[PDB]
Amino acid sequence: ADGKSTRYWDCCKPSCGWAKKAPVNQPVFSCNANFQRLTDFDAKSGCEPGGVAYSCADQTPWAVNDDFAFGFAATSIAGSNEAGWCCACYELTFTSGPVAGKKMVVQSTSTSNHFDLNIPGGGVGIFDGCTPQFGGLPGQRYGGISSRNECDRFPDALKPGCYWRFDWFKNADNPSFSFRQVQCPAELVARTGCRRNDDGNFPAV
Repeated sequence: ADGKSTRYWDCCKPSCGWAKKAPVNQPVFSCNANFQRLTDFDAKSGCEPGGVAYSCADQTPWAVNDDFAFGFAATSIAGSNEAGWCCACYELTFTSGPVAGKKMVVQSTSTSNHFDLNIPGGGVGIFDGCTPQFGGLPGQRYGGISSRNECDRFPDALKPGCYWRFDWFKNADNPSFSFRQVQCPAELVARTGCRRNDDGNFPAV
């Protein structure tokens, strides 16, 4: 299937971090304001007043080599729903921009085929949980940062993901991709803790 991408980091508890969204062993981990994993999967979202649960900084993208990366995304899969895509993994092959031909395997942690890649500095959008979390991230509310050097001021836990956008990802601007669902690699499940019960029904990367 083909899809289109965007990028974001709003610090919000991801939607697949709630219990009972999908048949999984446990939901996606959320974290406190200090980037520490929470044990209460029902913790109130930091994108609501008085909330305490935010997106974990280890749910960020990284390069394996110049041709292949791992990461996470908020998704909308045509014909499906959260019960089907929460914690599912997808192998993306980019089909436009400076990353055309490169592959990235992502795990859906939140919510046409559209993937909004988790990328610190991609923009906090309408929700802006980052302001309550730690006082705000650099960047335009919509669009986030524009230059690599802006990552230098990010919270240290969010820097690796921030730089990835400029380094591996070549500052690609909303690239298109083709994708296929795949069993989640251990490296992704290690970060979210969330493994789908149906993951034996899909091919390996």
